[PDB]
Amino acid sequence: NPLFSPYKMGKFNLSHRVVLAPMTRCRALNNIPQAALGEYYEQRATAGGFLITEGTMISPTSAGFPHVPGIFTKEQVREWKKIVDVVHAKGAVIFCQLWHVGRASHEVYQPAGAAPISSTEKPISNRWRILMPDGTHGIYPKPRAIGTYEISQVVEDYRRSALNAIEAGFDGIEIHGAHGYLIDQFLKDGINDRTDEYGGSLANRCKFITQVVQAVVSAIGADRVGVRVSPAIDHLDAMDSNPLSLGLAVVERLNKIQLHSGSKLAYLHVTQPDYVAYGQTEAGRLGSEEEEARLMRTLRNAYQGTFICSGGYTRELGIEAVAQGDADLVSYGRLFISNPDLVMRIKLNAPLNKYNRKTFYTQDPVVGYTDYPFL
Amino acid sequence: NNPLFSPYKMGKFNLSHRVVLAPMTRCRALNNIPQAALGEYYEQRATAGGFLITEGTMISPTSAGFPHVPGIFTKEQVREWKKIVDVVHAKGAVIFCQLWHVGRASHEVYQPAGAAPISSTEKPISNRWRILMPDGTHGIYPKPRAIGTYEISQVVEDYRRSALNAIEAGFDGIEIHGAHGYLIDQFLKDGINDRTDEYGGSLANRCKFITQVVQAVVSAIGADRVGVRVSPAIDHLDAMDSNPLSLGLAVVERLNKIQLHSGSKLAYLHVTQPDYVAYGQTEAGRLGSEEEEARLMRTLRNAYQGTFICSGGYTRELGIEAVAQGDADLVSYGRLFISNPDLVMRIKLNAPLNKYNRKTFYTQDPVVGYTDYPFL
Ligand SMILES: NC(=O)C1=CN([C@@H]2O[C@H](COP(=O)(O)OP(=O)(O)OC[C@H]3O[C@@H](n4cnc5c(N)ncnc54)[C@H](OP(=O)(O)O)[C@@H]3O)[C@@H](O)[C@H]2O)CCC1
Ligand SMILES: Cc1cc2nc3c(=O)[nH]c(=O)nc-3n(C[C@H](O)[C@H](O)[C@H](O)COP(=O)(O)O)c2cc1C
Ligand SMILES: Cc1cc2nc3c(=O)[nH]c(=O)nc-3n(C[C@H](O)[C@H](O)[C@H](O)COP(=O)(O)O)c2cc1C
Repeated sequence: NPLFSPYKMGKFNLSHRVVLAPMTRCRALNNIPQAALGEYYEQRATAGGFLITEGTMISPTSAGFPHVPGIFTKEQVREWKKIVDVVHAKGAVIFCQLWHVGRASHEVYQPAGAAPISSTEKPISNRWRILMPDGTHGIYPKPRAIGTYEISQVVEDYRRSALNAIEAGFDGIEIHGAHGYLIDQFLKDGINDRTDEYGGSLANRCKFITQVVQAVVSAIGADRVGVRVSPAIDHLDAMDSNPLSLGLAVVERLNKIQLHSGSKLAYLHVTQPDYVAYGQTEAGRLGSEEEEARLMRTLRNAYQGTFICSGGYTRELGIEAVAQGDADLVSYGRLFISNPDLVMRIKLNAPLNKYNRKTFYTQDPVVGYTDYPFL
Repeated sequence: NNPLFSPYKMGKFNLSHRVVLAPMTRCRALNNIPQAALGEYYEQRATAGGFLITEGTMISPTSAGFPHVPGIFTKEQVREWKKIVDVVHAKGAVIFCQLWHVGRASHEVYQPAGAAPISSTEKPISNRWRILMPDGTHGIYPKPRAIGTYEISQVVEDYRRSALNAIEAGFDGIEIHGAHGYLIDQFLKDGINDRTDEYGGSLANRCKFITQVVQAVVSAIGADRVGVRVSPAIDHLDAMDSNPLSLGLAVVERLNKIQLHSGSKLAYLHVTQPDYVAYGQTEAGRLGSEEEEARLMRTLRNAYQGTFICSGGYTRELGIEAVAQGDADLVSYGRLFISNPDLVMRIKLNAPLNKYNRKTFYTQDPVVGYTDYPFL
C-alpha cells in the first residue's frame, strides 16, 4: 500500500501519506480556539501523520463564518498552543491554514459592520448564500475594493499570523488560496476586474498570492509554508476563463519563489471538484481526456516539490494517486469528519462511517464533532 | 427474502422482480437503424418477468445528439425493432422504448442539412460539457435555434407518431425521456428556459411542454403504456433549476391530472438522482446533502399516484433498501447492467459483478464491450 510508505515533506518525516484536509467546523466560540478543537484534532492525529487545521482568521476582517478561530491575537496563540501540544504528543505534524474570506463575508462578521474587502466591488451573486450566526442563510453584500497600501497591510496580516502560528508551536502554515476567497478573488479573471498593477494579465492577477507567499516564506522559511489553490473550482462565482493557464502561472511563481529563496515550499496543495457521480449521465464523462481535464497532473508535472492532491479521493483513488506519481500526499476532507481513525481504516480497508452535513458548522463540542465512533 | 424479488404489478404488466434495465445509449444502431447486435444485447439481459427500458430512441430527424442511436420514426426502424422485441418477449421480459429528443444537446453533424439544433432557448450548453462526435472525438455544443409554438406542436406530433410506431413494433410501452438537460428538460429548467411566451417564465408555463408531450402519447397508446422520466436536480448539460423540489412536484401534479382525466394510470414515474453530492457549499438550487437528496426523491414518490422507479448510482444494497423502505417500487441499473448481462441473477445470488469498460460505452462494435461481457 503506497499510502503507508514514508515520505519526507521537507523537514518533516511523515510515516504515511493520508493528510487531514483543512475543514471549517465553527467550534471556536468567539473566534478563540476551544478545548474541543484539541479533542477533535487529537482523535485524528497519528504518529507521523500530517494535519491541516480549519481555516484560521488572519485579522479582524478575515471572517465569513461564525465562531471560526483566529491567530491574530496573542490570546488566540495561547489557546492554539494547548491544542498544538496535544497533537504533538501523538507524534503528528500540524499546519495552521491562514484564511481570509475577502468578499465572502457579511456585515455581521465585520468590525463596526464594515463592508468586506476584496479585489473588486462586485459582490458574490445571489446564486450563493452565506451562513448567518442565527442559522439562517443571508445575502453576500457589496464589498470594498482595496488599494495598493491596504494590500500591503493584508500581506502583513498574513506575515504576522504565520509568526503567531510558529509562536503557538505549529510546524508550519498553509495559505488558503482556494474556493473563491480573498486570494482567489485576485487570481480568477471572472472576479478580478482591476486596472492597476494587480489586475489584467495573468501575471498581474498572480501578484497578490505571490506577495503573500513570499512574505510568509521570508518570515518562517519556505519549508514551513504550504500553498492551497483551486484553479478549477468555481465556488462563490470564482471561475477563470483558462484554469490551465492560471494553474501553470501559479506554479511558475511558486517555483521562482523557491529558487529565489534557495529552499522548497512545504508543498503545493491543489483541490478539485468531485465528479464521482458524473459517470451516471450520458455526457458527464465526455471531455475527460482534454488537457484541461488533466489539470491535476499538468500542475504536478510543472511543480518542483511536494504535491498534495485533494477532492473526491477515496482509499482506492488515493492509493492510485500515490503509485502513479500524481501526488505525494492525499488529503481527505469529508471522510475525516466522520472517521476519526480514518488512517487506520484506510490501512485496514475497513468500512467508513457516513458524515452528517447538518453538524458540519454547528457549535456543539461533541455532537457531530467528536462523537463519530472509532472502529 | 430479498424485497427486490417480490413480484410487482406495474399496471397490466406482471413483473417477477424489481431490477430494471435503465435506458442506456450505446450507439450500435448503425445509421440509426436497429441492428441484430441490439437483439443479442437485450436478449442477454432479459429475464422472465423482468422489465427492460431501451436506449434513447430518436423521434425525428432532428432529435439525435449521439452517433448511431436508433430511431423509431421510420417504418424501416419499426421493422428492425420488431425483431429485437420478439427476441426479448420470447424470454418473457417486458420492454419499453425510450423516446428521446436531445434538443440543443446536438451538433450540425447530427442535423438535417447541417441545421442548428432546436431548443427552447438560443443559449448553447456551456463549454463545461462536450458532445460525442461521429469520429469519437469530444466536441463543443453549438448555438441552438429557439422554436415557436407551431414548431413545438410539430415536435409533440413527432412523439405521438413515434409512440404509435413503438407499439406497432411490438413494444409493451414507451418512456418519455424528459430528464438530464435534453429537449423536454430544456423547457422545464429555469436555468435553461429563458422564454417569454406561454412556454416560459412561470412553473406552469415551463411544464406546458412535457404536459402536452405526455398527453399526446397517452391519448395515442393508452396511459398504462407510458412511462415518464425526469431529473429535477441535476448538473448535466447545465440543467439546473432554482427550485428542483417545486419543479418536480409541479410535474407530478400534471402527471396525476393526466391520469385522473384519462381514467387510468401511467406505467410509472422514473426519477434519476442528482449527478453530484454537496461538499458544504450553499448554492441556489443545489441539494445540500444525501439526506436532502433522499427526502426530495421520497417527496416526489409520495406525491405521485402510481409506480415509482428510482435510478442513479444504485447498487445491490441501495436497491434493496430502496424497495424495503418503500422509497421506490422498482430500481433501474445502468452501468452494472452494461458489464453484467445477468445482473438480475447476480443480484439475486449476491454474486460478484464484472467491472465495466467506459471506453466501449459508445463505440460501434457489435460485440466488443457490448455482448461479450461474461455470464456467471
Ligand atoms: N470487480 C470490480 O472492480 C467492479 C467495479 N465496477 C466498475 O467498473 C469500473 C471498473 O474499472 P476500474 O476498476 O479500473 O475503475 P475506473 O473505471 O478506472 O474508475 C473508478 C472510479 O473512478 C470514477 N471515475 C472514473 N473517472 C472519473 C473521473 N474523471 N472523475 C471522477 N471520478 C471518476 C469511476 O466512475 P465511471 O467509471 O466513470 O463510471 C469509477 O466510479 C469502475 O468504474 C468500477 O467502479 C463494477 C462492479 C465490479
Ligand atoms: C465542512 C467543510 C469545511 C471545509 N473547510 C475548509 C477550509 O476551511 N479551508 C479549505 O481550504 N477547504 C475547506 N474545505 C474543503 C476541504 O478542505 C476539501 O478540499 C474538500 O472537502 C475535499 O473534498 P473531500 O471531502 O472529497 O476530501 C471544507 C470542506 C468541508 C466539507
Ligand atoms: C453509457 C450510458 C448511457 C445512458 N443513456 C441514457 C439514455 O439514453 N437515456 C436516459 O434517460 N438515461 C441514460 N443514461 C442514464 C442511465 O439511464 C441511468 O440513469 C444511469 O446509468 C444511472 O445509474 P447507474 O449507476 O446504475 O449506472 C445512460 C447512462 C450511461 C452510463
